[PDB]
Amino acid sequence: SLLVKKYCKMTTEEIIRLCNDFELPREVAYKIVDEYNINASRLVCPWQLVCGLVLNCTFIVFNERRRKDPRIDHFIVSKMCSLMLTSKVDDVIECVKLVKELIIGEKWFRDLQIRYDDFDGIRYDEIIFRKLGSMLQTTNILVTDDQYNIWKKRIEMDLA
DNA sequence: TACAGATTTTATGTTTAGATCTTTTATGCTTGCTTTTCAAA
Repeated sequence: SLLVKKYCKMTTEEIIRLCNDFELPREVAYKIVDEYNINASRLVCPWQLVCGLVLNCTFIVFNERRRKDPRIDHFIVSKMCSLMLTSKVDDVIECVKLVKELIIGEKWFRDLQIRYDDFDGIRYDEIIFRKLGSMLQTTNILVTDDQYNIWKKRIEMDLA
């Protein structure tokens, strides 16, 4: 288990290797590098911080693919347990929640949230009406128009 | 204007809501010594 190993040694090359197996953009990868570098002397297990950083960035960058396909959300963490050498998935989401405290309110995290238009899993135009307590907020008990359209196209493909 | 009746004026008592100051006690800061877990060899 890579999350158990205390005071371990790592370089930026391993960080780029982890960030290139998730196909993140390069600026986000160097911001992950800088975020590890400004905390590197004070982590009991730096792989905990790195795991939370890449998981929180890969939730944000592919928010549209996660919206149109939830199984990607069941893929990515299921892939990353293969890289942290852990069988249970609870420590990975614990890493996500523990790192989430340390980067919320940071300027680059907020700019990433703005430019991908992703604030805790939804766009601004939905979160403003859930914050206002609107009765007309787009609740999710039906399916969206894009999901309905791609499902209708897929079922018309498999009909003939 | 005459006068009964209503309202005001002046005068005081009853009860509650709150302000200020005094006395005693809690509380936090400082400084010097002692124990204890965790980062590193």
